[PDB]
Amino acid sequence: MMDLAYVCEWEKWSKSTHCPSVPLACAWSCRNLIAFTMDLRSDDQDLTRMIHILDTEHPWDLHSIPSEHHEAITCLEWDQSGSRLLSADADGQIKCWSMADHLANSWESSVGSLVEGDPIVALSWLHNGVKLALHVEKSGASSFGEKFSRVKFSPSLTLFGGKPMEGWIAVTVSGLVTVSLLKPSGQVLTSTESLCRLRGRVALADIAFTGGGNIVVATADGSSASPVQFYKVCVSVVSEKCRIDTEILPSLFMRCTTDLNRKDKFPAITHLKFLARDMSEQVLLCASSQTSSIVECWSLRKETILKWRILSATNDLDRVSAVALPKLPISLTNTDLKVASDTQFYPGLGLALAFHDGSVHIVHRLSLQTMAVFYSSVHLKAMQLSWTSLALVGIDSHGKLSVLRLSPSMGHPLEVGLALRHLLFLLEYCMVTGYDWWDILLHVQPSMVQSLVEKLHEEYTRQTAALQQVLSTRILAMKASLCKLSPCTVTRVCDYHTKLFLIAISSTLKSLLRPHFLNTPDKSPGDRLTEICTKITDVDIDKVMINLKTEEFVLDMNTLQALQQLLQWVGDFVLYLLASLPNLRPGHSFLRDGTSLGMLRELMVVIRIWGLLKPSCLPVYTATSDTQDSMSLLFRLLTKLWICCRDEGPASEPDEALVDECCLLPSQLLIPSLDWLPASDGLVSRLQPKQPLRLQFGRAPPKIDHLRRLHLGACPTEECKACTRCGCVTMLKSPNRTTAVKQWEQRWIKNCL
Amino acid sequence: QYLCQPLLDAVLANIRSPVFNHSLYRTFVPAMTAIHGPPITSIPSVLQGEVARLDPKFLVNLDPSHCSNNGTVHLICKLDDKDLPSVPPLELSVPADYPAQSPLWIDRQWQYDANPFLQSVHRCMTSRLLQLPDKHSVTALLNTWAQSVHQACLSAA
Ligand SMILES: [Zn+2]
Repeated sequence: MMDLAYVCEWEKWSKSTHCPSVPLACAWSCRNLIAFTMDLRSDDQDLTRMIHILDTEHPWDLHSIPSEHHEAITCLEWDQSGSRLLSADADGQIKCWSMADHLANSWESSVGSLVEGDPIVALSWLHNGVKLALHVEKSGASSFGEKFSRVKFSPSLTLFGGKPMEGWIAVTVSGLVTVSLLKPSGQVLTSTESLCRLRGRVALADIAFTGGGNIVVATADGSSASPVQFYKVCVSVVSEKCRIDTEILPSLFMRCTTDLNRKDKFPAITHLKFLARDMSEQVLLCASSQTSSIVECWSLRKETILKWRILSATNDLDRVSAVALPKLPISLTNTDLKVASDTQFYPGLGLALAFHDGSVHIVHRLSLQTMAVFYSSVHLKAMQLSWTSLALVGIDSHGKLSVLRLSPSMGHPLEVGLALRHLLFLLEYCMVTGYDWWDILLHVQPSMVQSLVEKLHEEYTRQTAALQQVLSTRILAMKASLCKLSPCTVTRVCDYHTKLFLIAISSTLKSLLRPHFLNTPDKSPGDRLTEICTKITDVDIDKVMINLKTEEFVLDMNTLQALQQLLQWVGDFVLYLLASLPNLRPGHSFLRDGTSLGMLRELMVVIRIWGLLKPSCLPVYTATSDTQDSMSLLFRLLTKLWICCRDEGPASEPDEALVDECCLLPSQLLIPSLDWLPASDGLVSRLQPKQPLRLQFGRAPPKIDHLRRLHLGACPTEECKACTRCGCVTMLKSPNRTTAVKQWEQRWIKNCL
Repeated sequence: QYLCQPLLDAVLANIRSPVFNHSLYRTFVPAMTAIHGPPITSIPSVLQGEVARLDPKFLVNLDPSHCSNNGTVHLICKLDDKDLPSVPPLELSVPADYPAQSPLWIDRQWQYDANPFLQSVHRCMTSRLLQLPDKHSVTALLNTWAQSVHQACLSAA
C-alpha cells in the first residue's frame, strides 16, 4: 500500500517575491540523516546557501549550517560511512564538512579544494571496494553467509597493502577534471587535468567505477543532436602527486530522432544517469521538450567490439523533473527473478520518477513498465530513496518536505508468513551492516510484533559461536525498539534496555582490576570469580568471601571514589528488585532469569571487598537497623531467590515464605527511587496507517544524568546531550576528568547504546 | 546572621562547584520526602489616543503629502469655531517616540503676511511658543493656537 507518512512544512518560509527558480539537491545518509538545501529568498541571500540537516526521528527541529559559498550549491554527497559531507557549487569551493565533538548539531570544515571560475557539474567520493549480494531465494537458508554473499570487487588506489585511499573526483563545466586525495594526516594532494583535446560544452556529466580500479566519465552537451562521449580514467600517485591517465571509449547517439515521422519533438537532453554506481554497463537517458519527455536505457553488452544498444522506451511521458535510483544491491541473476516475481518482493526493481504534476511513478528497472502511481492532493524538484527502499523523501516547489511509505507488496494481498519472512530478511541486512531500520519500523504492523520478536530470537541463536558474540547489543536494541509498538508488549521494553546497562556496568568492572600476581592460569579473573560464585550456594556472604584471595583485589584508591555512583545504583537496583517481590512490572523479567540474577549476585562480593578495603566508597543505605548488616540481609534474600531459578528449566513458583520475608523488607529498608530510561518520544509509535500527519517547526506535539548517576537541580544549569534513539540525556563536559574511570567514560564518546 | 553563621560558611566555601546541586539534593531530599510526602502536583497608540481625546473644535488628520507609516508623521489642522474667524492650517510634524520629547511647528511666514490681523496673530504666536515650556504636547499647542487667535481678535476689536 503506497501511502504518505507525514508532510513537514515551515512557517514564514513561503511568500517569496522576485525569486527566480534555482535547482536544489538532497542527500540521504546511512543513518537516518537528511542533508538538503531549499529555495527561500527571504530577506537574505544566505538562506538559499545554507545546508539543512534533518533527523527523521525528530522532524520538527532542523539544523542550519551557514556555508560560506558565493554561488548556488550544485551537489551534495555523503561518505560510505555517514560521518562527512561533500558540498560543491559554482566557482570552485569544494568543501569537506566534519562532525564537531561527535555531535550531529555542530559541523565544521577544514579541508577543501578550489578551481577558479569553473562551475562543477560532477562530484564523487572514491571507492572503498566492498559490496554484497542479496539472494531472496535463500531467505530461509538459516545462514548469514549463505544469504548475503560477498562479491569481491577491487578497490581503487591501494597503498601499502589492502587498505584503500580516500579522496574525491570532480568534473567541471568544461573538459576539466580534478582529483584530490587525503593522507592519513591532514595533508591533501590535489591535481587537475584535461579530458581530451576536444574542448566544448559539458552540460551534463556522470561518474562510475569499474572492477580493476578504473573510472568511467560520461559527458553530454545537451543538444540531443550530438553524441555522448565516454572516457576511461586511471589515477596513480607517483611519489608526489596523483597523475591522471585518460583515454577515449566508444560513444552513442540518441534514439527517437530517426523515426522520420516527428523528430522535432524532444530537442534537449535533461537527465543522464548511471543505473547504479559501480555498474558502468547501463546508462539511463531522459530528454524532454516543453510539453512531453522520453526516458530510455542503453547497455554496453557484447554482441566494432563494443556497441551501445536499446533496452526499453516508454510510450509517452509528461515533463520530467526528478529521477531517483535504488540503492539495494540485488544479485540480478536469472534464478532470482522468478522467485522475486512469484513472491511480492520488489525492494530493488524500482526507479522513481516525478513529473510537473502531482504524480509520482515507480517504474520497473529492466523493462520500463509502470507498477505504482501516486497522486498528491505543485510538483517535486528533488527527491531520494533509502537503502532498503521502504520510503522516499521529496522536496516540492515550496517549503514542504514529504516522506512516502513504499510497501513491497504494492497493494497485492499477502499472507502473514510471507510478510514476516520479508521483514526478517530485510532486518538481517541491517543486522550484518551498521545501518538503521527506521523505514523498516515504518511498515511493521502492531499485530505481528510478537511473532517477529520471537522469530528473531531464534534467528539470533544457532550461529557458529562468533556471530552471537558481536551482535548481542544489536539483537537487544532491535527487539527493544520492536516491542514498543504493540500495546500488548509495550511494558516489556524497560525489561530489555535496562538489562543492556547491566552488561556494561559489569563489563567495565571485571576488566578494571588487573592482578599483580597471577592465580589459576588459563582463566580470566571474571571467569574464575563467576565459577567460584556459581560453585558455592552458601546462604550468607561472610563464608563466601574467605576463599577469593582477598589480598589481590587491590586498586589505586583513586578510581574507587569515582565508582561510588555505580555501586550506589547497583545497590539501589538490588533493593528495588528484592522489594518488588510482593507485587506485570518493569522489573518482572529479572525474577525468572537466572544469568542476570547470578551476575548481580557476584557484582556485590567485590564491592564488599572494596568497602572493607575503603569504607567511604560503600553505597549509603538508609536502613533503620544500625546493628544489622543490611547488605548481608540483601545477599541472603538474593541467594534464596537465585536458587529457585538456576535449575535448567525450573518452571517453579516461589514459596510463600519468600513472599512474606520480602513483604517484611520495606519495613526495614526504604526504597529511594528509580528512573525509566526509554522515554517515549519517537514518531514510530505515533504514526498510523492511511492517517497522514502534518507537523510544524518547533512545535513537537526530575532530570537525571543517565550515563553517570549525578543529580541535577530543579532546572539544569549546564547544557547536555540527548540520544536520538533511546532518548537518554547526559552531561556534555564531564566535571571530573583528572580523577575518573577512563575505562567507563571512553565507551560513550562516539555513540550510546 | 546570628545562629546561622555555619550555614553561611558552608555555602560560601562550597559555591561555584560543578557538583553543588548533586550534593545538596543527595544530602537534603530524603528527610523532606519522608516527612511531607510527594511534592506538589505606523501610527503610535499615544497619538491616536490624544487625537481621540481632543475638543471637537479640531478635526486634525493625516497630511495628504509627505511620508507616512513611520516614526515621524505629518498632520494638517483645521479650526472650526463659531466664535473665531478662519486662519492658516498650522500643520505640525511629530517625531518618533513622541513621549518624553516635544514636537515642532513648521513656520510659514508668507502665509501669515500681507494682513495686519494675520501678522498680529503671528507675533502673538511667536510670543506664546516662546512662553511654552519644554516637553510640551500637541493639544497644548492647539489650545495655544485657539487662545492666540481669540486674543488677537479681542485686541483688534
Ligand atoms: Zn542511546
